[PDB]
Amino acid sequence: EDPFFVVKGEVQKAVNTAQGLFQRWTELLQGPSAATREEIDWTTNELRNNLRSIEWDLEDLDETISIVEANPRKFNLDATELSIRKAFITSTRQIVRDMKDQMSAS
Repeated sequence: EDPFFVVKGEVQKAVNTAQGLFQRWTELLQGPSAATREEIDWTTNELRNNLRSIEWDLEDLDETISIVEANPRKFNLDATELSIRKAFITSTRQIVRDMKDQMSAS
């Protein structure tokens, strides 16, 4: 019943959908022979919505950990577990970054 895992679940699902939108976005980069202007607009829009949503959730998770980080045991949470949680944020942010970087590079 730890809120962390609920948000983590939501973030992972969002990431999964972003993977699909990214793949499609990539295909649309082929030009007018494989994409209409509306397809690129909506596809870009939804992809961006998902990435933004992911970053805000991660932001929330970071801020939460920042609080407990000082006194782990007080909340019945081990420092190792906190390390692992921070790692999920890092790994997720990397996936997001790579997608945003390529979109910016295109």
